[PDB]
Amino acid sequence: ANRATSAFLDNPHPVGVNYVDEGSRQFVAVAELLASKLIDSSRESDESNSDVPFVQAYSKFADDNPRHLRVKTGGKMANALTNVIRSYYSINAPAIVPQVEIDRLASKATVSGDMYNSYAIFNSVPIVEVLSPARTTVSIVGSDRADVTMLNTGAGAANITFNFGQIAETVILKGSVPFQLARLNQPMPAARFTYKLRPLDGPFIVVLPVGNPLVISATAATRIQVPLAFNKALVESGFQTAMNDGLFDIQNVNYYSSFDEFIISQYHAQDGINRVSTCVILGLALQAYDQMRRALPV
Amino acid sequence: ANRATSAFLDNPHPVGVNYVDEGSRQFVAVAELLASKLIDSSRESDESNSDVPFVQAYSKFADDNPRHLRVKTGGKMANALTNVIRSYYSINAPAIVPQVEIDRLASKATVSGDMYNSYAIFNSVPIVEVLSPARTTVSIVGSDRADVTMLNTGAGAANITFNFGQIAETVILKGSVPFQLARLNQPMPAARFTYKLRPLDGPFIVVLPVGNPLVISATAATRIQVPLAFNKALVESGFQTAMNDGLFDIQNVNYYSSFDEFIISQYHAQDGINRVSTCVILGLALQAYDQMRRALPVR
Amino acid sequence: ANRATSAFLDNPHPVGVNYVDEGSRQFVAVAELLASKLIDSSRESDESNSDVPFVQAYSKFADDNPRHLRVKTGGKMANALTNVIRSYYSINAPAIVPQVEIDRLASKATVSGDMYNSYAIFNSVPIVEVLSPARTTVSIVGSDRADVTMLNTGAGAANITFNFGQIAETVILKGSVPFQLARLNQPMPAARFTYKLRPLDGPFIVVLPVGNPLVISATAATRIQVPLAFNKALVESGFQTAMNDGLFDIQNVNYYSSFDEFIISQYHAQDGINRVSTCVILGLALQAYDQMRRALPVR
Amino acid sequence: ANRATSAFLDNPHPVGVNYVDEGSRQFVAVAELLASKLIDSSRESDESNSDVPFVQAYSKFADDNPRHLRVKTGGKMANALTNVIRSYYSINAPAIVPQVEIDRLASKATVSGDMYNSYAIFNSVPIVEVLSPARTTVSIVGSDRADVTMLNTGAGAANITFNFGQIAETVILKGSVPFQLARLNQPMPAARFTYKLRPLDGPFIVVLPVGNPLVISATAATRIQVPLAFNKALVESGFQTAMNDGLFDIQNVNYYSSFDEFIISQYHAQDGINRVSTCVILGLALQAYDQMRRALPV
Amino acid sequence: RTVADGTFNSMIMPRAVIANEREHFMKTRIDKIE
Amino acid sequence: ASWQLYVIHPVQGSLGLVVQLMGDALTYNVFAQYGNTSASEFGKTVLTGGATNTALEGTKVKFQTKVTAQQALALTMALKDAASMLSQGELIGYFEQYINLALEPDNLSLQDNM
Amino acid sequence: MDVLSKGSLKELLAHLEKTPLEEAISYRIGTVPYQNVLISRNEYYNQLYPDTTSLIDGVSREGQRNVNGLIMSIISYVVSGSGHYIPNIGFMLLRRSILDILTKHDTGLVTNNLNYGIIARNLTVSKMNCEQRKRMLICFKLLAYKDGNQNDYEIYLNQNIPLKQIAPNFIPGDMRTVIHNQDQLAIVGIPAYRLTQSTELSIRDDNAKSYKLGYVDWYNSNSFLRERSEFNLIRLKDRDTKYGKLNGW
Amino acid sequence: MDVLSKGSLKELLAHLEKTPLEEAISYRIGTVPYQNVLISRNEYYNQLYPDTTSLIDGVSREGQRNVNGLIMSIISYVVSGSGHYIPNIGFMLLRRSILDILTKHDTGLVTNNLNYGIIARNLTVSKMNCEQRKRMLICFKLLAYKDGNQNDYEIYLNQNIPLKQIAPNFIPGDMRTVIHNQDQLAIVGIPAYRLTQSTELSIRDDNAKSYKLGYVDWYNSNSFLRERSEFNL
Repeated sequence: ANRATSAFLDNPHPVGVNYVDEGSRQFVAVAELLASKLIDSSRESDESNSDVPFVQAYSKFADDNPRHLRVKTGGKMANALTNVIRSYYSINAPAIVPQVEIDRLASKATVSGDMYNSYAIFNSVPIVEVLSPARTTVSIVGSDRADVTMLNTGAGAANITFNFGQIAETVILKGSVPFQLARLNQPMPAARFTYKLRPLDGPFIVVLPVGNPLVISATAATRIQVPLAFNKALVESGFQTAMNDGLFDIQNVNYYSSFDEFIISQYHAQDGINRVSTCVILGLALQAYDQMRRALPV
Repeated sequence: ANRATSAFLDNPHPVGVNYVDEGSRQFVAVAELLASKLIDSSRESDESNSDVPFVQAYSKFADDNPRHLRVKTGGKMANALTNVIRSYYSINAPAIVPQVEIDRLASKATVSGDMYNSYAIFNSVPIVEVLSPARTTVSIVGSDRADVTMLNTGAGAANITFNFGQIAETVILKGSVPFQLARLNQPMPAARFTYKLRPLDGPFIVVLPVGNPLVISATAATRIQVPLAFNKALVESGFQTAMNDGLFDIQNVNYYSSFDEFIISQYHAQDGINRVSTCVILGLALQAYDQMRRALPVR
Repeated sequence: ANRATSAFLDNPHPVGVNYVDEGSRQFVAVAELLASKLIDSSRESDESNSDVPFVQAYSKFADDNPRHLRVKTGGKMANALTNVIRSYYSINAPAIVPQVEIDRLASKATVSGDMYNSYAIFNSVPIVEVLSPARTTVSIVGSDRADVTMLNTGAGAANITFNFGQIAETVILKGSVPFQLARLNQPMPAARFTYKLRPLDGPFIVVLPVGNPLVISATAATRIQVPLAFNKALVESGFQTAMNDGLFDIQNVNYYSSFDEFIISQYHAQDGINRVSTCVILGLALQAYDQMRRALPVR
Repeated sequence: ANRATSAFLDNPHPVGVNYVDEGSRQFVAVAELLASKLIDSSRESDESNSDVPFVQAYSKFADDNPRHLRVKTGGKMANALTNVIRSYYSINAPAIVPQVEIDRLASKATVSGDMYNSYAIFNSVPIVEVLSPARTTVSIVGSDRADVTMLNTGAGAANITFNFGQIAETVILKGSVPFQLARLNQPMPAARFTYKLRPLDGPFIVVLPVGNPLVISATAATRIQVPLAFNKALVESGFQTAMNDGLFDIQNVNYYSSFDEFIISQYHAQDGINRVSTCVILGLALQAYDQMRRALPV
Repeated sequence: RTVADGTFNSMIMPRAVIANEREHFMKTRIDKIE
Repeated sequence: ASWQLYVIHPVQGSLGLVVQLMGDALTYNVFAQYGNTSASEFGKTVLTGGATNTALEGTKVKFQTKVTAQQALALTMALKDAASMLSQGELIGYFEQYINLALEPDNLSLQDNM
Repeated sequence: MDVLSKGSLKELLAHLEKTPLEEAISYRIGTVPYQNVLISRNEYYNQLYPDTTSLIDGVSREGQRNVNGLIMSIISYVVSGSGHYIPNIGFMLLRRSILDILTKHDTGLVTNNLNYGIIARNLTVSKMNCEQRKRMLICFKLLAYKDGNQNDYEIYLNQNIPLKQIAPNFIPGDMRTVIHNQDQLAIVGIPAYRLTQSTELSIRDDNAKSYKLGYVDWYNSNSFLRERSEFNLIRLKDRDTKYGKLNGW
Repeated sequence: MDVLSKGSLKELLAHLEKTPLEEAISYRIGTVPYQNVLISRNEYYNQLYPDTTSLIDGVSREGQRNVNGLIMSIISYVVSGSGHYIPNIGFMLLRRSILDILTKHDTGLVTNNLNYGIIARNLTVSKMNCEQRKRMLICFKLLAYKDGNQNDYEIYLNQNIPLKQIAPNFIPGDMRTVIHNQDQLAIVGIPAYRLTQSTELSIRDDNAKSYKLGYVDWYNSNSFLRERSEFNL
């Protein structure tokens, strides 16, 4: 027998346990709101042929007027936002921002800081285990779209077990050729191209006929509660930006292709519902990081 | 000969034939406009630390004042939108919304029911059929990007026929190794990495040499008329939400991973010009559904 | 020799040893009083179509004003009550509620946390052991009414020993056919249908003739000191609600059908007198839990 | 192979589809509210040694002052309450009460006919099927506490499959002697007295050793949404009163020992979620019938 | 059960048999004898 | 939390010993090595010194006793009296050394009582 | 909505005289009548709510092209507010009033073969409420008087005990009986109870509440006719009169 | 609540001078720490919420009878607000001030064998915030300078680089260092008005939140209730 598992589901590293309280949640929400105004003010300044809208936005964000001979860095708010992002990723991060500094930055604007007002759909497909008998080869490639390639070399048809976990809401299976799939202790139906599955409905058995390889394409959707200001496009940009800037470069951590893979992998770890709340706050901070750094490159 | 086809193009189930008149089209546009106000008011309530903006917008959407101890679901407007969405998907879904309710809700806000003001680009790759000789194997995977893996075990080179349909506008073919492709009864060109093709040009022949397998990646773009309020990101999010909530669980229907796959599959079926009109209204309805549930969540 | 025992009396898991001081007892009594106000205010709010009665009661209960955007779950008072309930059930459950929060929530209302003002009657029949000879089969079924089915296949009549726990006050035995029962080393009386027994007197002996089986139905009554606010109907409802919500899902704990089985089983274990006091406080806490969840519903 | 099922789950008759709108729901709520005051008026009469509290309560309920000549019947409200109870039980029972009369009676007191404010716990144990192999005897008896007696006369141990449905939340199993139970395709644990199970988990297999019979006692808890005024003690008493008074004597209907059995049987029928709402309204109507008839026997 | 000191837990701790000279001497002697 | 259970089956004897130490509370029970059914490894208790739980779950280490049951019982009785005035390491170290090495306790006063 | 508001026999028959048949017929495709379906009721349940569609719902359904479907569309319009999809009936039949179809031989429609029991079963008389059954019985009596089938109507009432008790009392040829009749036939009206903007579980109940809430809006709308304040502005031909007689009655 | 309110090093040292060791020791039996448990957080999740218990939670826990247990109880009181259950320590030792235990040899306690790395691991230093860590390092420096272990404290800081950045800038025995110190050590203070009466997911965060919300009420009413019992002593 052989076991195949998704690459991104392996060994999720522990996440930080700091800056997750109500006061720190408001600061991340404050940074996101003020960073958005920086982007809008720069567009207004360019159109109006006046730097007055940008000066107000920078002064609110950085507590200092812009200067031609001083580099525009975002002030102490930028440093605090950078440091909390490092802490969220790993427990080994320093987490040196004082509580007095966080509290004073949350008073710049009034926001609830609630991280459960809305939801977001995550597309990463979690194949926890694919169990295949002898004389069969199974390969799993991809995260957003998982392609499972199976070859049957033996004499007769083989049964292959698929485990999609208990967290994902729905899973769609599509095959290169029609195939048979059924739950445990259930009769097999007539072969068809597309199957819609509920991952909580036990493992699924796939009949693999001898001959040409069968390829199954898997797509999944999972809903995770997120704040109303969450924007997946901006979070994804911030995640890529943070890796290139070295904010995630700590010892004994795992690296992912996208924030989609990061949040799903931490969800599937043992006691993973603890980590999912911290990952959402990290995503919001990355949304603030992307807007702030695009407006004030360094 | 062996025939291979894309999985998502196979057997498009018929779409609903109800709630497609001007009055129903106005109701969907009104719901989308009011749902956008609902999501913006909730943001304003967070920034102002006051529930007045949200209560103000919920009253217009649901015709009722929010009361504590009662779950906020969207009122009668949510009931109509959710059930109309089910009817658009399948013809087996019942039509249970009265005409009096549609007319009343369509009068809440002034807006046009026009669904052909603008256009959108859809990236599903239609591979209607791939015909191959006896000693070759062909496998097709993927919808947004289709990878066709071909292996030749015969003595000589084989010809594979590619049919991309008549609906897609342009198809870009990229190969793992340089390969030769030409139209029917046309001399073969020199080996090239990439080909830009017009699907209306006709069936395309690919020379598959004996040896290592050749993988062809296909990307396609098509233009469909949509209303100006159409937002692809919002429509796709609503499609996954409707699937999770089970609104698309109807007998004898086909399930798609994305709205891009759904609209392209219905386009390539017979009477697809009539089907695609209903799908556009469904996409706008799913955009309203996505914004409504994100404003009013349930754990 | 064969030994048979009641299923619910087997291996009572240890109960919690925290939150049993005078201050913690006041917190449970305050929660019960404030939960009763909450359930009454919801009735008034529904009748009058106004949120004023419910807002006043919820603010007293949760020390916070209801908000449309948020979710009404009972606030910090609900969080402490649910976590203390788990602590009472098992010693494996942790103590995570600080003493500052317990003292703060006990000051909301002025009550006396006395759990011995009144008494209550519990109907679980304890059959500690039934001893039978080799050629007899004895089966014990039931907790509220225990039916003991006995069949003798041997040549001679068999003597079967019935041991009821020393705690129970009165046990009433009724047989399908008249039978003879007497105390140890006492003369056998004439066969009669009904016997009234005090378990403290000693083990009882039942004479089984050879032939048709004899079924004995047992009922018991035990008095346990409880506070005046104790309501068995509300306590039983809360016990099943806590089980369905997963509050009692702790490692290495035993599960019971009713609160009556739980309190009687813990009484019959060693250090039972110490255990019963904690169970009574858990009964009042479950009474507060049931009234709180019914007032604030989650689908 | 033999199949055993619970007696009360067999062939639930269709319930009525009338008097379940908002207007009729407030009529049942008003009747429950005004019948409660009818009972409470008797206690107030004793304190003041006067019949004027009872006269006031009867006049509001019956729209007429009580008379010493005739027996107190309750007037139009009593006639309307009796007829709607008949209609709820069976679809064949006529819906003879006009809407206008329901309209007028529902305006007597201010109430909201919302039947989903709270929840109640129903204790009937659903055993859809017990599958047993040959040479084994299985007997299912009881509704509140189901005793399953199993005897195998074969050479070796037999496996018994238990199916508790998908509606009940918690089922507790207690055996006369320790036994082994596990889900499908799971290892079998050591013999244990008490098992806590969730019916959604799946079918359960019990090892039945050869020898003395094994008896398993089953208790179940199901949560059904009910109005805040629901009182199970009064609903159960009203169910017995209605059955004795001949309010359920209609052709082709099934009869049940308690409202507990009645509500669970319709829940487990096909498309059973439709029947639950109607049965809940019938329970509130029976609560009003119990109080009204105890104050005014006929 | 009374409160637990740390006396028992230090006894069952692993020891550095290579770094300690006395422990190394003892195992060389037993290996030679065997 | 530290708890320890010792079950001694002397091959050269007719009686066995069960010693349990939960914290600083020591309990023992002497049991007969004859008449045992297949269900349990312990016969009837002949001498009692408290309540001992043999169903405790943990790592099991097998050892062979180097002293008789009378010698083991003598130290157990002495250790019970000095349970409050001795540390857990001393209580264990003296017991293990005598059972496994036949090493008499270094504490002179404890040695005399045994 | 207007047909459901009529509360007396005189108003109902007066409305049917001025209403053509095309109002009964619907030109929307609808769905097939008898199907077990799952609908969404998010105010109450997360799962889909089973129900069975029927012809007396407020939403148009597909109807048979025979005469049976036409009569069944008329009754559904009276009791539910909407009809069914029967196209290509013809200009001559569609321009006639509903009363003319039910009561007059000059229309050219032959309906003497109709079976009241089968029509009632197809309309799900068991699911109808008291007002709905009274309205359908009015349609049956008018059809019986047109075809000379008065005896058959009485026997059908004798077989069905609940229908006999609520059967309206009027002779379909005499106007004096209609004026005396005091049966309340209103389905929608001003509610004495508390009416909220909340959904209902079943299709029939939810669709009925939509008309009830719509009627309240219609009552306060500018389209509603207020007899107390604007009686002089009404045209004389359609003004309310005490001596109002249907033609031929 | 009083100890968590101090925001400066000189306030914290002054409080420890007046506070007996009795206030740092709990008389509640508590639970064993380092246990993986499931807790109920119904404001957020329907399912039970995984968490692990620790000594630096706000709830009293069972403590060991060694000197290590007493030092851990002192630090837990400073960083979390509650001590641990160590029974029958002694009347004379319990009367001494907390600063006397940490900085004076007259108490009769020996702390030379303490390993600072082991104590930090037992207190879950990885889960402590910046303010809590600074308070813990203050207690280590006081213990180190009493025992003549100044070098060991510096070497321990070199190994743990993140702890070195937040090390307090005061030398025990020098009054000038305490006067000019500018550290912020206030775990609990008068809340910013934005704080709401809402629960937190973790055990530590919720207990810290409980202290924050109840500080305003404690500030107004503690003086009179303390005086009502203090007078006529």
